[PDB]
Amino acid sequence: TFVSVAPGQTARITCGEESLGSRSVIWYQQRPGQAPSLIIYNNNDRPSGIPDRFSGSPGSTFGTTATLTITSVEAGDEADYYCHIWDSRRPTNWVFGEGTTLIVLSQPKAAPSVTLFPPSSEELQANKATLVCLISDFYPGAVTVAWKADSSPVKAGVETTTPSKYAASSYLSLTPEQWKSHKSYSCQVTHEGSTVEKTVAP
Amino acid sequence: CVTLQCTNVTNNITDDMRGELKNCSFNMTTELRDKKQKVYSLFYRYRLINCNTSAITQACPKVSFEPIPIHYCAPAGFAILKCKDKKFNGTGPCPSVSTVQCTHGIKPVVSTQLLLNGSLAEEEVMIRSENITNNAKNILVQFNTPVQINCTRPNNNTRKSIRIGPGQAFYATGDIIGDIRQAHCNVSKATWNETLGKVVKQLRKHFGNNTIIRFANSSGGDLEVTTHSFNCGGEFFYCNTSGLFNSTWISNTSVNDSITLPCRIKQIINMWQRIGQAMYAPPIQGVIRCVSNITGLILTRDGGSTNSTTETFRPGGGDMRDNWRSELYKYKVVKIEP
Amino acid sequence: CVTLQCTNVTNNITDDMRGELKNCSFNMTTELRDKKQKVYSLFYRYRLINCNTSAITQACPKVSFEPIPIHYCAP
Amino acid sequence: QVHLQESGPGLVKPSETLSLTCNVSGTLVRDNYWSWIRQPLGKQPEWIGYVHDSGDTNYNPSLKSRVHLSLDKSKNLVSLRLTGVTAADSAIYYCATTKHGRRIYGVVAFKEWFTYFYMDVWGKGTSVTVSSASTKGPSVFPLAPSSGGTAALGCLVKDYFPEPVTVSWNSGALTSGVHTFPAVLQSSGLYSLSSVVTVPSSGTQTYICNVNHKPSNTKVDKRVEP
Ligand SMILES: *[C@@H]1O[C@H](CO)[C@@H](O[C@@H]2O[C@H](CO)[C@@H](O[C@@H]3O[C@H](CO[C@H]4O[C@H](CO)[C@@H](O)[C@H](O[C@H]5O[C@H](CO)[C@@H](O)[C@H](O)[C@@H]5O[C@H]5O[C@H](CO)[C@@H](O)[C@H](O)[C@@H]5O)[C@@H]4O)[C@@H](O)[C@H](O[C@H]4O[C@H](CO)[C@@H](O)[C@H](O)[C@@H]4O[C@H]4O[C@H](CO)[C@@H](O)[C@H](O)[C@@H]4O[C@H]4O[C@H](CO)[C@@H](O)[C@H](O)[C@@H]4O)[C@@H]3O)[C@H](O)[C@H]2NC(C)=O)[C@H](O)[C@H]1NC(C)=O
Ligand SMILES: *[C@@H]1O[C@H](CO)[C@@H](O[C@@H]2O[C@H](CO)[C@@H](O[C@@H]3O[C@H](CO[C@H]4O[C@H](CO[C@H]5O[C@H](CO)[C@@H](O)[C@H](O)[C@@H]5O)[C@@H](O)[C@H](O[C@H]5O[C@H](CO)[C@@H](O)[C@H](O)[C@@H]5O)[C@@H]4O)[C@@H](O)[C@H](O[C@H]4O[C@H](CO)[C@@H](O)[C@H](O)[C@@H]4O)[C@@H]3O)[C@H](O)[C@H]2NC(C)=O)[C@H](O)[C@H]1NC(C)=O
Ligand SMILES: *[C@@H]1O[C@H](CO)[C@@H](O[C@@H]2O[C@H](CO)[C@@H](O[C@@H]3O[C@H](CO[C@H]4O[C@H](CO[C@H]5O[C@H](CO)[C@@H](O)[C@H](O)[C@@H]5O)[C@@H](O)[C@H](O[C@H]5O[C@H](CO)[C@@H](O)[C@H](O)[C@@H]5O)[C@@H]4O)[C@@H](O)[C@H](O[C@H]4O[C@H](CO)[C@@H](O)[C@H](O)[C@@H]4O)[C@@H]3O)[C@H](O)[C@H]2NC(C)=O)[C@H](O)[C@H]1NC(C)=O
Ligand SMILES: *[C@@H]1O[C@H](CO)[C@@H](O[C@@H]2O[C@H](CO)[C@@H](O[C@@H]3O[C@H](CO[C@H]4O[C@H](CO[C@H]5O[C@H](CO)[C@@H](O)[C@H](O)[C@@H]5O)[C@@H](O)[C@H](O[C@H]5O[C@H](CO)[C@@H](O)[C@H](O)[C@@H]5O)[C@@H]4O)[C@@H](O)[C@H](O[C@H]4O[C@H](CO)[C@@H](O)[C@H](O)[C@@H]4O)[C@@H]3O)[C@H](O)[C@H]2NC(C)=O)[C@H](O)[C@H]1NC(C)=O
Ligand SMILES: *[C@@H]1O[C@H](CO)[C@@H](O[C@@H]2O[C@H](CO)[C@@H](O[C@@H]3O[C@H](CO[C@H]4O[C@H](CO[C@H]5O[C@H](CO)[C@@H](O)[C@H](O)[C@@H]5O)[C@@H](O)[C@H](O[C@H]5O[C@H](CO)[C@@H](O)[C@H](O)[C@@H]5O)[C@@H]4O)[C@@H](O)[C@H](O[C@H]4O[C@H](CO)[C@@H](O)[C@H](O)[C@@H]4O)[C@@H]3O)[C@H](O)[C@H]2NC(C)=O)[C@H](O)[C@H]1NC(C)=O
Ligand SMILES: *[C@@H]1O[C@H](CO)[C@@H](O[C@@H]2O[C@H](CO)[C@@H](O[C@@H]3O[C@H](CO[C@H]4O[C@H](CO[C@H]5O[C@H](CO)[C@@H](O)[C@H](O)[C@@H]5O)[C@@H](O)[C@H](O[C@H]5O[C@H](CO)[C@@H](O)[C@H](O)[C@@H]5O)[C@@H]4O)[C@@H](O)[C@H](O[C@H]4O[C@H](CO)[C@@H](O)[C@H](O)[C@@H]4O)[C@@H]3O)[C@H](O)[C@H]2NC(C)=O)[C@H](O)[C@H]1NC(C)=O
Ligand SMILES: *[C@@H]1O[C@H](CO)[C@@H](O)[C@H](O)[C@H]1NC(C)=O
Ligand SMILES: *[C@@H]1O[C@H](CO)[C@@H](O)[C@H](O)[C@H]1NC(C)=O
Ligand SMILES: *[C@@H]1O[C@H](CO)[C@@H](O)[C@H](O)[C@H]1NC(C)=O
Ligand SMILES: *[C@@H]1O[C@H](CO)[C@@H](O)[C@H](O)[C@H]1NC(C)=O
Ligand SMILES: *[C@@H]1O[C@H](CO)[C@@H](O)[C@H](O)[C@H]1NC(C)=O
Ligand SMILES: *[C@@H]1O[C@H](CO)[C@@H](O)[C@H](O)[C@H]1NC(C)=O
Ligand SMILES: *[C@@H]1O[C@H](CO)[C@@H](O)[C@H](O)[C@H]1NC(C)=O
Ligand SMILES: *[C@@H]1O[C@H](CO)[C@@H](O)[C@H](O)[C@H]1NC(C)=O
Repeated sequence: TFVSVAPGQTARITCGEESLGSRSVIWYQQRPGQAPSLIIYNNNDRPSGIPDRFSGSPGSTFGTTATLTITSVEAGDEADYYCHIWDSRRPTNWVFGEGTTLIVLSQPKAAPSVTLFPPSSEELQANKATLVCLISDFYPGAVTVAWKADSSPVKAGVETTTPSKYAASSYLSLTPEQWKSHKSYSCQVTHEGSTVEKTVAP
Repeated sequence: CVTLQCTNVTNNITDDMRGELKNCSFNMTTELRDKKQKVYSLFYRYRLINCNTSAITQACPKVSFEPIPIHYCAPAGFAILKCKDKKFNGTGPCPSVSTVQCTHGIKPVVSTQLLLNGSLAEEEVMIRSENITNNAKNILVQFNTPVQINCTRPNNNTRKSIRIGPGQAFYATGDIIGDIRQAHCNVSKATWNETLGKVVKQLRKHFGNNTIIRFANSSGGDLEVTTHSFNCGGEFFYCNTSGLFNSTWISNTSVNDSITLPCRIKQIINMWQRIGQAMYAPPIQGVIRCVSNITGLILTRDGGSTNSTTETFRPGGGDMRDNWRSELYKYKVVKIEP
Repeated sequence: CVTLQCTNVTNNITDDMRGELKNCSFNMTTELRDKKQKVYSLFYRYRLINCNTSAITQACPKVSFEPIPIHYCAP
Repeated sequence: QVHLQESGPGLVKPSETLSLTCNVSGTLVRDNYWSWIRQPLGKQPEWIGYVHDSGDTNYNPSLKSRVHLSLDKSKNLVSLRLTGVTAADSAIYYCATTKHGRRIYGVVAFKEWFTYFYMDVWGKGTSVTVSSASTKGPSVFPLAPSSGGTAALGCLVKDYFPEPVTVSWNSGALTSGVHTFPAVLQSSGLYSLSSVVTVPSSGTQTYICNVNHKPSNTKVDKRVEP
């Protein structure tokens, strides 16, 4: 899942099933492009190099979920976080709990440039068609992209990049007759509360 | 009680534990004619299995079960003689007879092997037997001092009494969790050290002149006979009793850690004769510890030889009347005439 | 007392009377094992409804209920 | 410093055996528990198993019949083999050092005692893709300019395998206005990417994209015209 927080504030992340028996929960921190790295063991113990901003919820009250709390959050804390649960009434867990992405909202307000290209004549001559939606110069790096055929949502053929250092791309694969059939197709980019749309037609 | 659709909470396993306690699913007449609803049921001891040919279920909205002091008095024109002699041979010479109208108040403690609560000896430890030669006769060993026994059963059950129908009154136990180990207990040993030493002392100053005394566990039988079957408030506890009887006492001379005993809670007990089984159906709450004073021993002797150069003693009991003789030992109702 | 298959004698209506008394149809264990017969039933107060968690039915062949003078004396 | 470095083939065909090595420095392998862990793209980590020279060793039950873990004391390394691989086994694989802890209560709570493991040192990881492609060359198409006085302009690099592809403009004499997007891995298991430039709309300079795909020895120069 996702958890967003402002710098200096407190983040909380929930992971794993509700407790049944006595618990030892392990927490790991994994930065983008890096190997997983740890955070906590034995519910609230920290290894060398980990500050006391990071704390884990006791392996305690039955029927509750393990939580990792990070106080005074900084941008360096932005990462994926995973738990590994040891519960006296459950089998060894060989899969870590589902991860949570921590977003630290440090900066506002850059708006994306969008450009929308129709299929090229050459591609059409190759009996293929691709709509190309280029998205750039935006921050933060969260957008969602949707495509429309006339007014109808596209259910297939859409491939969209995760943005990086932001820029992102979306491609709609169509047949030439699909392309020629409809009045228009639209690329809709959703960014920071607003949605920018561009349209293209034969 | 017909058939039970039970399952187990074990998703990985060692020691082939199975379970004494099971949380189960059922089909239950609620209201009207022939409707059912899915209902939780717990059985203390997979499908079927039921009960054997009788089941009374106690439960009830307002009840409990803790022994209450009951005094026994003599009527009009009657007295009760009372031997206040500290050293009584049980069949025998008693110098001080008194006459009370009413007893001090006796508590109805239902247990085997040990007396819990009960009364202590005024002077020293006193051993008592109806026939010291006959090994089939019980030996009520009364203590001048209590050996501790703290019993914590931290098993948890949440009370749900569904009143769905007029004639029907159903409970629902087996909610929540906590993974309690069975039901647990302890006996505290320092007392048990001195007391057992002194007991083999009394034994060797009575019938046992020169003999090494050994204590093996229960010889076998019904769960009420093999374990120290007692109650912590209406549930029937059964305790592995090897921890109490596993010491060989050397005739030559005498010879912080506490003894921890494994116990089990039962709902289905067999009262009376076989007229019916009795169930305390909704054990309410959880984490219930009963601290008790070990006031006793009921023993039966293992008939041995004299070539063994040792005497073996085993826990016996069963007829609670023996427990009352162990309590009603200083009362005999008598009547007066001119 | 399980469920009652009741109807009303109102074929035209004012004041939304419904009824305190209802003449109803039922399914009743008569003799043997699991046979029924259609039976009249009245309820003083549509389907179901029954009774709430107890019903003793007095009836009886020879009874009635009129207060009878009872004297209280000292021993 | 304790330091682990994983190595492997990078690419494995379906049904083949994956063989990975974890080179260890700063400690001796006999003196640690070692755990292999795997983590697929976009997913949470999935462990693999732990091994110790003592024989105190255990494998993820779901992988039980296919996995083998070993320690090599002479070379100071830890090894993994995984047989009969499929696309489901594609992931980043990590070698780690696994520490053991116990939750211990009063004897009244003996049934609730248990041991737990935590992975305290990780390698950088080795990427394992189980796919079936020997090679595939890209198809390159121009993205024609059409429309601030400025227009965008590009090249589409479609359906190649594996990564990477390099794209330049005018042999390198155009690096500004240039944006080469990261490739998308399609459901076909092929990659595609695009590169764009922003130029003044006014018929001077010529615009050519140069695409090179080294794994397939493919180089294509594509002129992009209105
Ligand atoms: C039947 O007979 C048998 C023997 O034959 C007896 O068996 C005993 O059973 C009891 C009941 O459970 C046992 O008690 C548990 O013991 C656990 C292990 O304790 C050992 O290791 C601990 C270190 O963790 C050590 O401290 C203990 O020694 C201490 O006590 C002795 C005296 O007994 C003393 O001499 C020492 O100096 C120690 O005292 C220190 O520590 C104390 C706290 O433990 C302080 O109060 C004291 O000031 C001093 O600092 C012993 O060597 C132990 O972990 C368990 O404690 C748990 O659970 C308890 C509830 O069951 C709860 O009351 C405690 O607070 C504690 O819970 C906290 O910690 C656990 C994990 O430790 C967490 O999961 C909880 O969430 C909670 O966390 C809080 O504390 C954390 C740590 O401080 C902290 O991180 C967190 O933030 C929270 O604040 C039990 O106490 C006993 O061990 C068994 N005996 C034997 C021989 O094995 C049995 O008694 C007998 N039955 C009867 C009826 O008599
Ligand atoms: C004792 O042992 C027995 C087993 O032998 C076990 O019995 C359980 O009893 C409890 C209580 O009766 C049951 O819990 C309930 O389950 C209800 C059904 O949940 C199932 O289906 C869910 C969706 O069902 C909807 O749609 C389906 C069709 O798809 C339809 O049939 C249903 O009627 C309903 O419309 C499904 O979500 C659920 O699976 C969830 O949980 C599992 C993990 O357990 C997870 O893997 C899934 O991903 C998913 O998250 C399951 O398959 C459920 O509706 C009900 O929930 C409502 O009520 C509770 C409160 O009671 C609320 O908290 C909740 O918000 C809802 O309002 C409830 O959870 C359980 O199903 C029985 N288990 C079995 C095997 O039958 C007891 O657990 C044991 N007791 C102890 C002490 O251990
Ligand atoms: C076995 O099962 C049994 C049940 O059969 C179960 O019994 C529990 O026993 C424990 C310990 O006694 C109880 O824990 C306590 O619960 C107290 C009551 O909590 C309830 O009400 C809370 C608010 O109550 C206030 O206001 C109400 C009126 O609104 C008033 O009646 C109260 O008197 C009080 O003024 C409420 O917040 C709470 O719900 C919380 O938690 C649930 C999840 O459990 C969650 O869903 C809610 O959103 C909410 O977060 C609940 O409804 C509670 O006051 C008390 O907390 C104080 O003490 C603890 C320390 O003991 C402190 O940590 C805490 O900060 C408070 O100071 C405490 O938590 C529990 O209520 C019993 N459960 C039941 C069903 O009765 C055992 O747990 C089980 N045992 C084992 C071994 O597993
Ligand atoms: C054999 O000898 C042993 C002793 O060796 C003795 O063992 C007793 O066993 C019985 C039955 O199980 C116990 O009776 C129960 O006692 C419960 C606990 O009572 C104590 O604590 C009361 C309050 O406790 C609450 O809060 C505390 C924290 O403060 C918490 O720990 C508890 O869990 C609970 O939440 C306290 O009020 C009480 O003291 C009262 O009584 C004394 C006199 O006895 C008086 O001096 C005080 O002023 C006060 O009035 C005590 O300290 C208790 O909760 C429980 O009561 C509930 O259930 C009963 C029905 O069983 C209801 O009638 C009642 O309304 C409640 O719902 C119950 O009374 C007893 O505690 C054990 N005693 C000891 C010392 O362990 C046996 O009595 C002996 N057996 C024989 C043959 O008699
Ligand atoms: C079974 O079905 C039958 C039909 O088959 C049906 O019969 C009804 O029986 C009831 C009870 O007898 C009748 O109810 C009464 O109706 C009276 C007449 O109302 C009509 O005229 C109203 C004005 O009349 C006044 O002025 C005229 C001159 O214009 C004068 O001669 C009259 O004497 C009188 O002074 C008129 O307002 C009314 O229409 C109103 O209601 C309709 C909706 O129903 C609405 O559309 C209109 O806009 C308007 O609001 C109607 O046209 C009426 O006077 C009388 O009301 C008085 O008494 C009641 C108490 O009984 C008070 O509550 C009220 O305040 C007045 O004091 C009463 O309502 C009804 O007329 C019969 N219907 C027909 C079609 O004839 C039964 O309902 C069914 N049930 C049973 C078991 O019989
Ligand atoms: C749920 O599933 C989990 C798995 O997911 C499973 O986990 C098991 O948990 C149990 C309990 O912890 C483990 O049992 C113990 O295993 C110990 C290790 O045994 C292995 O190594 C043995 C030799 O080791 C000795 O020598 C080495 C040097 O080489 C030294 O380092 C060691 O420390 C030790 O001194 C070896 O003999 C053994 O293999 C034997 O058994 C297999 C069949 O199982 C057979 O094929 C072999 O030929 C051989 O006979 C194994 O490889 C072991 O030492 C330990 O035994 C001692 O304690 C027990 C009491 O606990 C005594 O009974 C016994 O006499 C010894 O004193 C114990 O058996 C087990 O290892 C886990 N399984 C795995 C795979 O890790 C659980 O079973 C499931 N249940 C739960 C709830 O967890
Ligand atoms: C109740 O349901 C179970 C299946 O869940 C079935 O086996 C059993 O026969 C049913 N009992 C009744 C009353 O029909
Ligand atoms: C008790 O009485 C019996 C005979 O009835 C005797 O054998 C035994 O020695 C007596 N004990 C004492 C203390 O005299
Ligand atoms: C007691 O039992 C023994 C046999 O065990 C017997 O010899 C003796 O006569 C018995 N005493 C009495 C009073 O019956
Ligand atoms: C239980 O508590 C009593 C005091 O209340 C103590 O004397 C006894 O030693 C305890 N039992 C054990 C086994 O520790
Ligand atoms: C407890 O007693 C039984 C017999 O009643 C015996 O078989 C068992 O070994 C004993 N358990 C322990 C822990 O000694
Ligand atoms: C009793 O203790 C002895 C050692 O003194 C041990 O060999 C034996 O196994 C124990 N018996 C039981 C049943 O606990
Ligand atoms: C058990 O005995 C001791 C003193 O011998 C006392 O402190 C404790 O209260 C006793 N328990 C009971 C039931 O009175
Ligand atoms: C009796 O018949 C009615 C329909 O007339 C039906 O709704 C009801 O279920 C029946 N009752 C029984 C006993 O089957």
